[PDB]
Amino acid sequence: MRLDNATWGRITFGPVERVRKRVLLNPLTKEMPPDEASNVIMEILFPKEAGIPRESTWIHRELIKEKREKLKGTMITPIVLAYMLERELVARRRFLPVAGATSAEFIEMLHCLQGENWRQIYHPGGNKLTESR
Amino acid sequence: MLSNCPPGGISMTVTGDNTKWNECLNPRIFLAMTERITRDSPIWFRDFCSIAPVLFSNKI
Amino acid sequence: RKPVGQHSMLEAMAHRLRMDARLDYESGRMSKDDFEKAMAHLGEI
Amino acid sequence: KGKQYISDVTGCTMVDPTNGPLPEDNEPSAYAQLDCVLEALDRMDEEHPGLFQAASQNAMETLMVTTVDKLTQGRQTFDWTVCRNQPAATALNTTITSFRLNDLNGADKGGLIPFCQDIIDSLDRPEMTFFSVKNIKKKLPAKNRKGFLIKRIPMKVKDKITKVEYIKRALSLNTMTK
Amino acid sequence: SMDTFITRNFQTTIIQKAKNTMAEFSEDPELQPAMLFNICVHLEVCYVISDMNFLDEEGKAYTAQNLRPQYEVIEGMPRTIAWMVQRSLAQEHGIETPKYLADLFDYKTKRFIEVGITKGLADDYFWKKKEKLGNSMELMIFSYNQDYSLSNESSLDEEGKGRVLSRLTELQAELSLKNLWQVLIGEEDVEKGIDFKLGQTISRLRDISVPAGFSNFEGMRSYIDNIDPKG
RNA sequence: AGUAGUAACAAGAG
RNA sequence: UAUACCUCUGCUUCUGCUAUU
RNA sequence: GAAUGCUAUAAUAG
Repeated sequence: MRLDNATWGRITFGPVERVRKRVLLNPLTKEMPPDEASNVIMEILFPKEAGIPRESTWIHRELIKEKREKLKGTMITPIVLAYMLERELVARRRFLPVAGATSAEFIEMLHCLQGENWRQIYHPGGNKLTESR
Repeated sequence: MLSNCPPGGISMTVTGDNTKWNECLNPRIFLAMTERITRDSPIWFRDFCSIAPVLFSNKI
Repeated sequence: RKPVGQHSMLEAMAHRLRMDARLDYESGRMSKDDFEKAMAHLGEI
Repeated sequence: KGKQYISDVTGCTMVDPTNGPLPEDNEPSAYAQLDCVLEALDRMDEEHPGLFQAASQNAMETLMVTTVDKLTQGRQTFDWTVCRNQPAATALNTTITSFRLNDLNGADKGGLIPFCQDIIDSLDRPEMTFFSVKNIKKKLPAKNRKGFLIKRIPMKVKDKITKVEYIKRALSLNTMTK
Repeated sequence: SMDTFITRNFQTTIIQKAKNTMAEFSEDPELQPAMLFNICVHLEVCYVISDMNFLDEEGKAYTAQNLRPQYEVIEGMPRTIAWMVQRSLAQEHGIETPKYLADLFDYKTKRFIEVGITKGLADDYFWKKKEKLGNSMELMIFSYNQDYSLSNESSLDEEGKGRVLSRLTELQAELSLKNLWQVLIGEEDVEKGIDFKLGQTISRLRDISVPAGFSNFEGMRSYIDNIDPKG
């Protein structure tokens, strides 16, 4: 959807100094530590085998409730549902050569954003965070 | 390391490589390395780390 | 997620199934005739 | 050119180059001097203050948490019970099953430390016993002319090895080509 | 001693269940047996409440072939099994799971029960454990000086209330009889240091894994720690 | 034969 | 011995450690 | 005007 509802500017030829920085690869719905995320995932899919209730359960109470209602009607294997939620809760943060675009929704399109000797203007779709603005 | 070179001097770079690396490096030295590094660790942990080098020093 | 426990695998499996059955009975998922067999079979462990 | 001696554990021909005579040529030398290493380590420790203990701490705290299943992620490992390479996950299993026969249940506790305790303890066992499978013929009824069928069923048999034979296997390294 | 005491009084079922519960927290049953007794009593007191308590198909309590009790024992069962049971019940009936692990659960009342054995006063110890819970579990505290302090809604029958007080001051007398009551009076506290001792074989291997000019490993250890090899 | 190259395959097994 | 002009097999004829994660 | 640090079956590197 972000690619589809996008707008491409102009390509420009000229030197680009790329800097290698640790950036987020994929936009998350809500960012948590692995452990916090894991427990939130447990509450959604496997309530009985959750273990000790952590305070984290209460913090993401609406997320769990929301997700559990959305994934309620399904016949897909729970292990697949687990890793899908993990994909959009656990952060994939890795080193990449960037040049004036750190936002995940930009990073995901990093291959089309620039090279060493050229730069392409690209506007993602949907929404953009006010903090990132 | 480039910029911190003395002015009016020469900075040189030895593109290096160590031959017979695994063949020469001795376990008994690696045992010493653990003993030195685990100086202020409890006695059990000093002994724990010491095993792996010891096993390699008697390897078949 | 990796299950944790130094106890027996059978022990774990027994209790969970015992619970599941008890709740399945009282809830009304499981029948009396089935619950008879449930506790009987679990008794053999 | 180092100290050659016979191991009173395995009976093997051990050679020790360390603290040996310094080389007279540019041919590869293993004759590293302990003092020179320790000095180099000291210099490192000076210029990186309190890193050794900092690392030793974290490493030690890591060990405590580390489970045994950590060993079930390393390609083909040498299995001493069958004297051939096996998958890491099976190599561990075979060792755990064999350890139980010699009254070594450290693996059951879950952590790596008590399992490791069992490994160095297993060297003190006078004889080490382990399962090794043998096949057995058995008549089984069938819609056959003669009315039966022979099938080979495997059964675990307890094999023993001596204190030394086990040690050597523990210290053994399987070789291949890259 | 305490070691041989527990063999006479308690059954081997109660012994091993407590030892496992105590082992989970990584504390030696033999080196700290005062703490073992606490859990043993905690377990035996709990098991007496759910010994003969049953439920019929209509849904009423009675005293006992047949298999469906009125109570559900949680203390004694390994952590993950105990928690599974606690979560399973809460979800089915439709109530919030307590943050701390419960001891018992009544199928008729449909509420969690917290048990606590105390040395001194029973009534004061009720208010100590009212801070954490509040209104999560229906507390049921007991002490050794023949004193009871239950919640307002007490399901425990007067006949069953006696059996607790019997064993409370049956074994208490047995502790004083053999002069072993004074063992639990003292403050037992010691940290369980993770020791890793080397055997005979591996030690010998380490002694022969030494650089030249060293008798044994002890020599190498001290040399590295002590002497300064500058220059 | 050939592939190939410090040692193999050019079928192996019941 | 024989079944066998049959049947089974095609990384298992020893494939390590570590980093990019 | 910063972060959030981890763990694959490929490939490359040592």
